[PDB]
Amino acid sequence: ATVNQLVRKPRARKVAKSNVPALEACPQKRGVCTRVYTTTPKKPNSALRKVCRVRLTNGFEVTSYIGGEGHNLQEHSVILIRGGRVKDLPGVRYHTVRGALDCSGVKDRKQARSKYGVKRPKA
Amino acid sequence: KIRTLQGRVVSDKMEKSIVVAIERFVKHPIYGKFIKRTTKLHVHDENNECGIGDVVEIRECRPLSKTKSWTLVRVVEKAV
Amino acid sequence: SMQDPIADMLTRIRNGQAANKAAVTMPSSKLKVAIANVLKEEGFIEDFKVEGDTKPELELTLKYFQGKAVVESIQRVSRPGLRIYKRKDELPKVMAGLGIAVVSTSKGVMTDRAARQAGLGGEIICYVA
Amino acid sequence: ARYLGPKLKLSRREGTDLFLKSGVRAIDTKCKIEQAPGQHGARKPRLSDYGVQLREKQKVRRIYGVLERQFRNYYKEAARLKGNTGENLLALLEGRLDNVVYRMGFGATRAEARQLVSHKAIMVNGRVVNIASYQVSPNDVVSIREKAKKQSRVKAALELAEQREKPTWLEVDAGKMEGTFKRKPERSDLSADINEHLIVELYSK
Amino acid sequence: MVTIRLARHGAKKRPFYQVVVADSRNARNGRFIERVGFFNPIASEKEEGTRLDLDRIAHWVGQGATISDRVAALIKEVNK
Amino acid sequence: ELQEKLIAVNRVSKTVKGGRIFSFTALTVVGDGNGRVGFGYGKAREVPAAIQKAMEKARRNMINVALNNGTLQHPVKGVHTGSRVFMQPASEGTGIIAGGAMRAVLEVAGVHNVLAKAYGSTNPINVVRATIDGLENMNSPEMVAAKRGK
RNA sequence: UAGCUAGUAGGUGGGGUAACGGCUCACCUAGGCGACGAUCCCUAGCUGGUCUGAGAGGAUGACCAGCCACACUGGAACUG
RNA sequence: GUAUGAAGAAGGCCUUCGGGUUGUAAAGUACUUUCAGCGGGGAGGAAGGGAGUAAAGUUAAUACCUUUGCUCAUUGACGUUACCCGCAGAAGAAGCACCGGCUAACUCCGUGCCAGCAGCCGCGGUAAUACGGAGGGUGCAAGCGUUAAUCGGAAUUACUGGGCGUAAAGCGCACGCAGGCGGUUUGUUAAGUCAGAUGUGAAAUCCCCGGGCUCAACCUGGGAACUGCAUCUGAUACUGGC
Repeated sequence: ATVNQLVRKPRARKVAKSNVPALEACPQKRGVCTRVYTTTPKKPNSALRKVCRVRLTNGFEVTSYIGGEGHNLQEHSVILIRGGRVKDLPGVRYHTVRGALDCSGVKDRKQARSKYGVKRPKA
Repeated sequence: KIRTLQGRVVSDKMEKSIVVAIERFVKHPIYGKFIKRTTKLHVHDENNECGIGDVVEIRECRPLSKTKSWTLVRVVEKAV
Repeated sequence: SMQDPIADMLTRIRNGQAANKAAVTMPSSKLKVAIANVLKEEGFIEDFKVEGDTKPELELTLKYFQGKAVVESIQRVSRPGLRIYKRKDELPKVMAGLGIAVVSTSKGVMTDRAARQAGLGGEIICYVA
Repeated sequence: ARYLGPKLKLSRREGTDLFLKSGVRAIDTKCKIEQAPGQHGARKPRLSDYGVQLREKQKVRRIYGVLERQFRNYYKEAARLKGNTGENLLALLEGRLDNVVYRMGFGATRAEARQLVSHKAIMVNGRVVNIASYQVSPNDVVSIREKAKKQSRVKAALELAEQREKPTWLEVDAGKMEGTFKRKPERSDLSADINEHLIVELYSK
Repeated sequence: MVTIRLARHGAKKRPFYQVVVADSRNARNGRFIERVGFFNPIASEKEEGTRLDLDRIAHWVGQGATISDRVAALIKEVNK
Repeated sequence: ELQEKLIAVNRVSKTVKGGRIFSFTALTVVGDGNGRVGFGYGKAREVPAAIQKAMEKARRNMINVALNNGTLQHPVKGVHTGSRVFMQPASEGTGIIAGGAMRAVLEVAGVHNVLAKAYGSTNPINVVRATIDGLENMNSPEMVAAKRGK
């Protein structure tokens, strides 16, 4: 290659770019939620998926997955969303989380209790 | 010792000054390729024995006006 | 067009020792006879000899080892589009001491070994192994 | 945190004794009568090369009872001073105070020797030491603390240590409960039946 | 003024001092002109636990520089 | 002395007009223990027979290599089409490192002191002959002593 | 992002200022700049460093040091 | 906490039921108490200054101030300090994710193309040890998992260390401005070059080698480098200028 041009314009390569740019370098963000619904999965997986539509304060509007068994969500119910891809959903690169606001407690489990925070018994 | 350069006149359109071009003529530090790298200075001269295309020798001295610090010594090729 | 007098000499050596030639010849110069006297005693050629004085020529007797050339690579590196200068320790190590670098110097054409032994540097001519 | 795993089942698992529940008996040993393979050996699969490394890594760490990040610190300390990562790594584990108390014969197990360090029953240079990770200095004196020098279990560990060979790099007196640590552990008396050609493939990367 | 002072190092409980020539202007831990050695208030088991060039101190006194009482006690700590 | 090694075993499971294959292909190295190295390859129905099919030619295949004091002293490259090898001298108490093929070819040469890397295709049956091409490229100070002068 | 500037380019003189200088007023000559990217926009304080890689390199310059700019917007002068 | 404690108990899990495994674990016994709790004793950070004593201090020997020393009253937010003693008594102190391949740990049950997982593989349509759980196990542990940003794997941006006939691409062809390269011999100047030498290259930080409280964290001495830049005095082959 012409080195007498590399001294003016170097070699350039493709840069890495986010699959979740709407969060803008935050680990989770708040949305009011405009719609809570279900959608049929990608490929022959035959398992109905739970999703919500979220518009963000920065002008983005995206779709999020409702992880953890059991929920109470509606329009204007207010939720937290984070990163993490779902491969069997159309365009769903976001996860909805329930450590904050008004989302109901997850269905209880005896293992892996960090998953959507399985809450300990208390009297 | 003081700093002195050889270069050439590229404009003589003003009376008591000449626009002089100087070069680096050196390798690029990460490519080894020669780079000419021209820079222009607005050099003082009230003698008027030189003009455009003349090869000229200049010296570093004190500022005389805004952004101007270099002055003429001699004509190097003496083509006229 | 015709661009370099040393490529016209190194090609005759490199391709001649690939084609099993006894002795190869090209136009002479002060530099060409200076490097021949290095390549001789460093054991990369078997003889060198000049012919003529007006339009002078140089003939190099090629050297062989175990049915191949005595040389494993003779590389230019210092070329018309890029010349290389090396200082007294900045001199590279060619094939861990199984080869040489050739330096012009202000004090005579020699190896990087002789340049280190003199605390000397200069411009590179070639790297030979 | 503590491992709390089994003492002898692991010795059998790699076919190599860990000086756990086995250092002082030959009869009435309680070692599960040296367990014959039964129908288990016929049903054992081959281990992977990634697993052969891990079997070595865990064995070499657990025989001394040490922390992972400290065992890795010794892998960085064995790389310098022309020490060889395959050679000084063993001597760094062997040179810990918790093993010097063991090689001076004061405890019949490494956990019974580490007990004396962790309960502040040991002193070095006449100063009380509670750090099991301590690297003992050459020509320095290790001794049992005044408030612990009457323990019959230590006199009884020494009653047995008088019947054992000592490391060349240290000495100990069974009366005084005291010994000079002469040198850092040396390859002229340090040997182990471990894969010394395999421990070099660790932490890379 | 230009003064010979102890710069605070060693962090918490066991401080360590670097003896410097510095200007008393503005910043406490500002830039320092020259270092002349180190001082340890804690036992180090070495007879060079504290090191000072008393002739270089005399050279900075030869620049008219100010002395601080803590450095006069350091000159006493090397037994003058 | 024994130096001989097994580099890789590969299970063949495809279906053909003769039925479904249940066979194994092996790759081994041996040498002469005095200055020659070589490799062998072979497929059979049982692994000990595949190892023997390979070993019997690995005991025939030879190339002489310049092995000064059982050590590498210069940087060397080796090539075979899509597979490339690069080997350099290590420091005191350091050595191999690298893929299991290079690890075996150096033991039949008596060598340990090598910093090795592979480039391009990591294919085993090419990277072995590219390593042997890199040993054709290996030089000795004892041979250069017979080249110097005249 | 392809055209930029004409207080701009060169010069001279008055006035002010710690030195120098378009800093400032008035005038004379007619330019100057861009291809090595001026003009325009986006992002960003900079450095010793921080973290990472065998290294070339990559990301990042909080806290701690060595400089900077700023403190509701903008202009201004005075005090030491 | 350390040791010892059985054809191997109570309780579980695997098990045509042979045995296996939890497990020497427990119960039993021995044996030692760190840390903790509480009571007792209690350092160092409190020096520096000040008072007396001494000094032909310097000055004009007892104003200030200085002095190697001696002797004394003094200063604690941290604080129920550090450290040690004493008292029972193993007493008060443990989770997280994973275990079919890459991937170390192994099965058994539930779910049944539904739910639920995933990086690839794809799993699951009622033997998925791939989704939930249990027993055993693996690894790490006051952490462990998850997400975000950005790096190391990456020789896939290219000197170290690639491609353009057919697998990314030689411009359809020629001409050519601006820019780059260019045979030989004898001089000359000494810019580039090479040599010698000095300054500059902060502390901290790193690397390499040491030292300090019982270690490490933390703190700190040494060695090294900062490729260069600035300047001086030489060398003189080759390029540049002549």
